[PDB]
Amino acid sequence: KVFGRCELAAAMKRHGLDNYRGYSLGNWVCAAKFESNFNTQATNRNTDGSTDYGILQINSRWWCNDGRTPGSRNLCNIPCSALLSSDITASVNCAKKIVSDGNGMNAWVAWRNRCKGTDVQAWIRGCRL
Ligand SMILES: [Cl-]
Ligand SMILES: [Cl-]
Ligand SMILES: [Cl-]
Ligand SMILES: [Cl-]
Ligand SMILES: [Cl-]
Ligand SMILES: [Cl-]
Ligand SMILES: [Cl-]
Ligand code: NA
Repeated sequence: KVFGRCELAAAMKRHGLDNYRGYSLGNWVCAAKFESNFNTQATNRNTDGSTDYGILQINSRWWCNDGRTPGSRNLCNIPCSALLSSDITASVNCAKKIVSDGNGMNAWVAWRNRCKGTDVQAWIRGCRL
């Protein structure tokens, strides 16, 4: 599924991400835009053989099981395929564990490089939330 901007803002709020760990909804929407372009089915292989999955590009190195990332963990206790669903529940639940891990949203390098410090409220501007 390819979400619209306000459609994703609304879904992230419905699953409790708005202001989760102090990160406003615009931060989450901006991170999704630059990680996946709002596409739930996005996958990208890393140089080290791990893969990033879904709207928030969650990495098999630590968070999900894809069966092909040697020495990896599965800390969200989910198959990485669950992160590709039209329903974002599994991605949100896992993202809440990642952002609690100690470095906040810096875990998402695209958030650090393209969202952190910027006018992230623009991402929810006009949305009926
Ligand atoms: Cl957009
Ligand atoms: Cl915001
Ligand atoms: Cl594996
Ligand atoms: Cl594990
Ligand atoms: Cl699995
Ligand atoms: Cl959803
Ligand atoms: Cl933080
Ligand atoms: Na893994």
